[PDB]
Amino acid sequence: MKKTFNLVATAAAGIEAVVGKELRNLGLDCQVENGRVLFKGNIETIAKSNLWLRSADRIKIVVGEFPARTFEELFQGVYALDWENYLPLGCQFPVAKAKSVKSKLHNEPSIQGITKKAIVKKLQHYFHRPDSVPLPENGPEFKIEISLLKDQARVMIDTTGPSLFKRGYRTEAPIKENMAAAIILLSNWFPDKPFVDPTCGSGTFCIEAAMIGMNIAPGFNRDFAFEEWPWVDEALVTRVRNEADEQADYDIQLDISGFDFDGRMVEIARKNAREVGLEDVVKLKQMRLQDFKTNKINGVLISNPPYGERLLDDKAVDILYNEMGETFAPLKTWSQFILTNDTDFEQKFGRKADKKRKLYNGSLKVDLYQFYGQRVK
Ligand SMILES: Nc1ncnc2c1ncn2[C@@H]1O[C@H](CSCC[C@H](N)C(=O)O)[C@@H](O)[C@H]1O
Repeated sequence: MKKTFNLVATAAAGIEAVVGKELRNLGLDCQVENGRVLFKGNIETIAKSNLWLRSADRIKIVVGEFPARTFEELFQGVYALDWENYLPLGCQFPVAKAKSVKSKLHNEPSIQGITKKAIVKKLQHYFHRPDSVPLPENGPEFKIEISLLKDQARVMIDTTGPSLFKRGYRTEAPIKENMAAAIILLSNWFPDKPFVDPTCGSGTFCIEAAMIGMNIAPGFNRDFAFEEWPWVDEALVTRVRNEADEQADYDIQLDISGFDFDGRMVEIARKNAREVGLEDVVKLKQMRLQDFKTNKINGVLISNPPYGERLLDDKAVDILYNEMGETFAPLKTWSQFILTNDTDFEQKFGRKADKKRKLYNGSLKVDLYQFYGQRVK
């Protein structure tokens, strides 16, 4: 079976670089592209990368790439790949759904069906079985994906399963977990600094900051597809999980608070915090952000406030942003990080940003406004 893998971590536009940095911290060279970061590794790499990456979406094996303008070229291309190095006899290997962009092969159901038929044939042939009798599929799942871009096909295996943002703590339009993590990793927060989310919604920022502060692995309370693969060493998975549990630091004292003026959200956030066992670590309450005051210095504030041109009328959004500036103005020593689609945020907030980074929250373009705190001399 396959020992060296070509791998991709998929990531939302604007945070590929955060995924790159995370991979480098795991000891991995990588190539950052649009929506994806390429790397290589062994099976232990697959485990560690699923377990540890806070900002990526999925980890996938690239089985192979080839040109395909006709369905016969597609069939032969897929047939030619070394499925025998990945798929044991009797395993399930569903394909897809498929994707095609700017390609003569445009019918996604047909791409999906042809791909499945070619793999079946390759395995029937490799396992010396008659090619006219269906293979048994009682085994573990290997999820197959195929994608066509300008008549170039790419065939992958999903090692992850449910997307990585599903850490397992979400009980209830939350920002995605891996995105909130990416924004924390782009911030200048460190465990010894107070952290506040003044528009906390379902508690995502607070919870991701806690896990980072205690060095709890993103995937600590969840499973991954590759773990069910028969040829993956039980002893390896156990060792990788053990090392991770050991690297955690449940002792660190953190100061993490979040609040929201909607009681329904606070109720959701408390349940979510409790789901990861952080109920005594994250401080959550119902409060208007306009009432926030602190005498603590050198904190980090991170907020994903109501966006403009959506649920809230312009006049109210502008007032909200005006009041945020008024409220946060006295936090001279704190860094502040604000995510919104409002390109006039700065004027409304009343302060010019020290840095801006363009991100995507789903399909929606949003900018991260970064305001750095200053120590008083
Ligand atoms: N004046 C105010 N004070 C505190 N929170 C407010 C507020 N006005 C709106 N909010 C809250 O700001 C949030 C913006 S949506 C943020 C959702 C969050 N990032 C998540 O992942 O769950 C909403 O939950 C809304 O109730």
